[PDB]
Amino acid sequence: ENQLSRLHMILKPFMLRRIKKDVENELSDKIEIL
Amino acid sequence: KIEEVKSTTKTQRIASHSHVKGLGLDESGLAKQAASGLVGQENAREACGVIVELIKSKKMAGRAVLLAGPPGTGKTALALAIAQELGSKVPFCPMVGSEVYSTEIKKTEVLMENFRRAIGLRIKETKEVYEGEVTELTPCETENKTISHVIIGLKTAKGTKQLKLDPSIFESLQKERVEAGDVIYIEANSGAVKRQGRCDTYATEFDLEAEEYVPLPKGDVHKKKEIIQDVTLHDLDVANARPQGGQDILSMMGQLMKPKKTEITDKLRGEINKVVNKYIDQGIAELVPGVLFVDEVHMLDIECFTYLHRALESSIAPIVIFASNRGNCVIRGTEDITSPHGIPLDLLDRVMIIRTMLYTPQEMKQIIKIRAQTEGINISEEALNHLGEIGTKTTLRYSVQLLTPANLLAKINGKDSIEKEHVEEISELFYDAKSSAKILADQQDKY
Ligand SMILES: Nc1ncnc2c1ncn2[C@@H]1O[C@H](COP(=O)(O)OP(=O)(O)O)[C@@H](O)[C@H]1O
Repeated sequence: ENQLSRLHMILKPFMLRRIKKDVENELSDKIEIL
Repeated sequence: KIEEVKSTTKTQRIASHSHVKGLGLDESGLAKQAASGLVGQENAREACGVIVELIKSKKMAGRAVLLAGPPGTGKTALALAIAQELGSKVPFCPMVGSEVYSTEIKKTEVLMENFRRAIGLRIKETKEVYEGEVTELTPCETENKTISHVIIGLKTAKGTKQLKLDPSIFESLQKERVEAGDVIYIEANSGAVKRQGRCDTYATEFDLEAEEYVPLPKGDVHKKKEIIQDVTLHDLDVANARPQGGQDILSMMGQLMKPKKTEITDKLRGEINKVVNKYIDQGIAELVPGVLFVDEVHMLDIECFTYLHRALESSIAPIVIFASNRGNCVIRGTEDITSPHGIPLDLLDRVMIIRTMLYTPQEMKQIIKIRAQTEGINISEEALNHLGEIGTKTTLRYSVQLLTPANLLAKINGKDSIEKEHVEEISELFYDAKSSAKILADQQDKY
């Protein structure tokens, strides 16, 4: 936890994030196969 | 999310020796008690061990061994174990004694076909070839006029060349109906032409044509390659006796007529021997002298046995294995004469005899187990013991032969494995040689 939380707070003042739900209101999943 | 796979290709079929994988020796040459799918027979498996050293030594010509012992003792299985222990490279030629009785060539010569087939040869054939799309085809003529020389233009992904060629290659191209835009391959050692079809560059020039088109060949037009050929001396003996090779009317005709065998002259084998001794001395070749195995040898004619004297002494001849299953039998073709193993004493001095034992009940169980896990079937302990019980009364082969009939009854009433009641029921349907001979001798008035 601790080291990652500091590395996140280095990035977060100059990196954006979303998760695809801003468009997966309109779009369906990948059907993924092995 | 999803996982996918497929497989529905059928296995190789299971067969009466497919559990044999080798002699099952240790490094001292002793036999392991049960290994490589075999059991027992150590006094024979050790001896076969010395014979697979003998084959792999290459040194000897015409050494011969006779596997002798009752029916069901594994003599063919041990000869297959030798074949598996040599691997694919060394030729093992199987034969059955009654195969010598050809209707096309004398018995005495059918053996020489097998002797010459059991010597293998490996060759670096440095072929050279022309291939490409034919962009041009133009013949050239000489005085009384007729063809004399040929221009063929070939193209490939890596270039084009305007070749100058022999008029026999023009006759060969005309025979194959080759035209401009065809993709062809020419073997320059042999004059042989293969027309593949028109180049894919033309693939829609018609709405219908009989052709299947092909892609433009890669690399240069004229090239040589180091083909490795595995071949027997017999395959040199026969190809020179009725040649399909070359491009002339006579070879093209002789390929179509009925391919009768012919009694090959010793002088031709003299030429093949002189030829292959040059290929070995050039270092082009390797020789791989292998094995001829004659199962059921005991019904070769006294003609054949008396020929085998001269054959096994020849400084050319392959190593030989025989099998026999006969007592003090009368030798076929003699009517008067009785000898061990159905073999004349005159030949019996020339063979190292390997003696094959009968099985104990405790070896029957172990073969039957190894057989069941080869047939792909599961068996309970009292059921396997009942096949062993039957094997004491009847014979080894019969106790093996009851397995899959019982497995059908098992799954016909929904079970996963053979139980004793399935073996016990099967024994009521399928009689054996002994039990059938009883009812047949009782009812003998009616047959
Ligand atoms: N020692 C053995 N190890 C493994 N299988 C054997 C052995 N002896 C016999 N068998 C098997 O039992 C059967 C009888 O042996 P086989 O070689 O056919 O006898 P025969 O020499 O009389 O013709 C075959 O299925 C064979 O593979």
